[PDB]
Parts: sequence; C-alpha cells; structure tokens
Amino acid sequence: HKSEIAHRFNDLGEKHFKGLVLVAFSQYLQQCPFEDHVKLVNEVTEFAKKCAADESAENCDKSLHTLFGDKLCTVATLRATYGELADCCEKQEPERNECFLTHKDDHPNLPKLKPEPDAQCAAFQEDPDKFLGKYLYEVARRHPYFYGPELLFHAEEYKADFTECCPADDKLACLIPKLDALKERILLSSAKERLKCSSFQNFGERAVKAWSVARLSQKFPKADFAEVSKIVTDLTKVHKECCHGDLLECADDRADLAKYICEHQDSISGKLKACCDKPLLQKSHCIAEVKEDDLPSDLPALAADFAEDKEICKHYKDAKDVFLGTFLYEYSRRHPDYSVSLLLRIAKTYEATLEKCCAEADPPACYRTVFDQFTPLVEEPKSLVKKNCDLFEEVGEYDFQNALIVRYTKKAPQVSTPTLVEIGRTLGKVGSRCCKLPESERLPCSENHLALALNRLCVLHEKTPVSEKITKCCTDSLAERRPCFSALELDEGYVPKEFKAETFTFHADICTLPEDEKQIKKQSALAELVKHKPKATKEQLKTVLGNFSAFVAKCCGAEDKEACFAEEGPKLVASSQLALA
Ligand SMILES: [Co+2]
Ligand SMILES: [Co+2]
Ligand SMILES: [Co+2]
Ligand SMILES: [Co+2]
Ligand SMILES: [Co+2]
Repeated sequence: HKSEIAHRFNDLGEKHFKGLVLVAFSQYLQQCPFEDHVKLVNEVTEFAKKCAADESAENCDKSLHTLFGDKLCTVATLRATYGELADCCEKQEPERNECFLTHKDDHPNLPKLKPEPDAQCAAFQEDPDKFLGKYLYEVARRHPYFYGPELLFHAEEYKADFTECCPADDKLACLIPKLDALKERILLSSAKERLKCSSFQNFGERAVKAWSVARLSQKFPKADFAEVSKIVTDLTKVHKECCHGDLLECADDRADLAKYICEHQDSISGKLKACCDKPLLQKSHCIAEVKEDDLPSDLPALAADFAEDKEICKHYKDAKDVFLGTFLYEYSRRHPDYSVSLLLRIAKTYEATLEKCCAEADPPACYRTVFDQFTPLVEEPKSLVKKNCDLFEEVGEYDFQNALIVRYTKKAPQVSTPTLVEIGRTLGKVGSRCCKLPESERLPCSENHLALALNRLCVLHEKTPVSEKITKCCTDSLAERRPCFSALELDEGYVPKEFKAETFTFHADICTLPEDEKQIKKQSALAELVKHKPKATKEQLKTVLGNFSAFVAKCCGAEDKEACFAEEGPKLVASSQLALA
C-alpha cells in the first residue's frame, strides 16, 4: 500500500505481474533478445517486492509510467537498435510514453512462428516457465497492441497443448492442428484489439464508447441503459490503458469489470452463468466472446419516443450525447441481426435528421419518418454480403480470395503486393467464417470481420502511405469505412506498372512449399498482373492465373522440374500480356 507498483504486485500476483510486465516490455522493444527483457522483468519485479515490504523506500512513490519508462532507458544499445526511442528517453512522463507508443511497429516482418514439436517439448521440459514466457515475448513483439490479459490466457492454454501432446505417441498430429488453431484465434484477437486501439488513435474515446454501446446492447438486450452505460465506461477504460501500455492497471480494471458483470449476471444476461463459474482469465474471455442473450418479450416500441414525441428537440438539445446514447442502446438491442458499423451509421443518420429538422418551423412532421431513412442503409450491406457469399459458396476460399485481391488491387494499385495479398486473404477467410453460419448471424459476422481486415490495411497504410483514396476511407469516418472502400473504383490516374518478366517468372523452389505458401506466390503474381493491366476484367485475370497454376502443377510433377519452368515459364509470361488487353 501507499505505492502503485507494490499494490498491483500484491493483487495480480507475481506470476501474472511478471507475465504482463514481460509482454508490456516485448511490445515496446520488439528488437531486444528474450533474456534482456527477463532481467528488466526481474529488476522491476524485485522493486515491487522491495516496495511491497517498505512503501517509503526510494522512488517507490513513482508511477508505473516513470518506472516502466525509466527501465526502458537502461536497456542495452537503445540508440543502436532504436535511434527513434532514444529521443523519447530525453522527455519525462506522459510525453515519453506517447513518444514510446509512436515508435511501436505493426509490421516488423519477423520469422513466421513454426510448430517444431521435437525441440519445443524438450525446452518446455528443462524450463517450462522459460519456454512459455518466450511465447509471451514472441507474440507480444509481433503484435505490439495485443490484449495483454487476453495473451496470458492464450499463453496458459498454449501450455495446455504441451500438457497434452508432449509425452504422447504422435507429437505433430496431436499438437499442430491445435497450435494452428491457437494461431487463427491469435490473428483474430489481435485484429479485434488493434481496431479498439486504432479507434482511440484516429477517432477518439467518443467513437470507442459508441461502438461498445452498440455491441454490448446487442449481446445484453436484457440489461437496462444504466448497466450498459456502466460496463461501457469500465470496458473503455480497460482498453484505453491496454492500448497505452498500462497492462498492469488493464489487467486489474478488466478483472474488477468481470467481478461486477458476474455479480449482476441475472440482471445482464442468462448466457453469463456459464462464464462466471470459471477461473479468472477464462471468465474475462468467456464474457468477451459470449453468445448474445435472447431478445426480451417486453422490448418497448421506439416510434413513441424517437419519432412520435413532440419534445424530442428539447430532449436532444438539453443533452445530446445522452439522448443519442439512449437511441443507440434501444435500436442496437432489438437489432442483433445488424453490424456494429451499420448501427453506428444509423445512429449518425438519426442524429443528422434532428440537427436539420430542429431548425425547420414544425420539426415533428420533419422527423416523423426518421426511421424509414434507415431502410436504405440496411439494404446495401445485406446485398454485398449475399453478393460475396454466393461467389464464395461457388468458387471456394482461394478463388474468392483471388476475386478480392483483384477488387482491392484495382482500388489501390499503389499498396504493396504483400499487403494486398494479406488483406485479400484476410477478407477471403470472412466467407469461410460467416457464409456457413445461420444466415441470421451472417451480415454481422461479415461486416464486423471486414472492419478488422480494413483496419489492418489502414494500420499498414499509416506506416507506409501510398494512396490519398485509402487515406480518406481510413481517417474520415469509422462508421463509413467499409462503405467508403466498397465505393472506391479503379484509380484511372494510375500509371500501369512497367512489366518486369522476373515478377511473373516461377522456379522449382515453389514445388517444396506448403499449400498456403504456394498460393501466396501465385496470389502475389495475380496482384502484379492487375498492377500491369488495371483495366483487365476479373474474368481475364482468373483465366491467366489458371494458366499459371496449371503451369506450376505440371512442372512440379516433371522428372526435370528445373528444365520445365525454364522452357514453359517464358512462353506463359509473353502470352499473358496479350490475354490482359
Ligand atoms: Co488493488
Ligand atoms: Co492515445
Ligand atoms: Co497511463
Ligand atoms: Co427494426
Ligand atoms: Co506482412
């Protein structure tokens, strides 16, 4: 007590306190070795215990920021590895931490993490703490904005894959499909929490609260506006702190909110009963990803209050954030069939139909049909989702991914080929995740997951800005980002890329690659086709990539793969310019 450091240490416990302070330090210094962070973890941790014992020991009075920040300025070769971070060390808090966050790196391009079941199981055995703590470090620097408490959860069950399939008979066919499943849920968690951190950075806490109201209202329609307002206030603080690097306060404020949600579960949702009977970290996760509660029979008509009342302009002018807050709570809770972005688009439209109407002579007759200005906003997303699932169901993940790589390469021919491939592929996964779902939960799954995919494209675009069309879609409006991108067409001020034969030249190296890595090189080539002939129809490119695949399939199954690529490759590179006029 009387010390911020000692206090968390006490409540969170050493294991987690360390766990979070390692993740925190990994995210900030992505370049440093694993053992250089352990000693910063152990030096800080030592200080927590020393402060815990004696709360008037030197500098124990200082803030987490000053402590974590002072410890980030004592590391080896900070100027050599991170010349940018050195300058941050000159400034004091909070100026320093903001500077620190500035130089976080969203695409550091480190080796992809490979399941190596021989060694990893062996390292887990000599030191389990080390092998698992090394997994915290690894994902923490590849995802500088991951949800630290949610990582400790992913790191407690990465261990429960090695408690199962380390002593077992088959060391890969027990382990790989679970470490490959962990990875697809890592990539999803990171995306969700990058979109929360991105929302603060570009749009603010008003935007993150509005999103939360919509989402939580949909999940907890039984809860009243005071419960939702409270959980949103609390959940927002949890995310603001996690995104700014206060992973200690983030883990305590999140556990307090779990404690609360669970104490009040009968008033909030009947779905929570399952989540609240579980251990600490399992509780927070089960709540974060919980099924939506059944729509309540006693849901009120909104016509009366939001369209029919004659003193709405008074309600609205007297306190707007509140009245609009209430609207969003009410419309969201009765529309779980809707996407968060769509609900916020509708809230933004409801708002604009009062700002205008309340200046006209008779407002009530102006906003009486406000609700039928929502129908058009609902049709558009529902079309695209049916348009995209009808194509997906017909041609599969690969051909759908290929179709989207052409769509987005035409809208943004200046974005790099890896970025276009990753986004097209990330978007292609959407069809796999949402189209098979009950069509009831199809529009929400599709749009909410397009929001994660587009947000990454924006994160990358901040780092490496190439296109003014992509800037406007990423920065103007959070609600309208997907509609903004959907609306983009081919940039006709684009100069088609000077044809380089080496780009469309394949060799036998590709025949060794796993299926996934083989597609990326083919999809990489597709993007480069669209760049060279932007006007080429999607039907021309699908045919020319077909000719490329056939060509790869054949030569990979030749006695002389090397000679086959040598003879056929050039013939195909030349015939493809003429197929794409
Ligand atoms: Co406490
Ligand atoms: Co900020
Ligand atoms: Co702070
Ligand atoms: Co309705
Ligand atoms: Co990349």
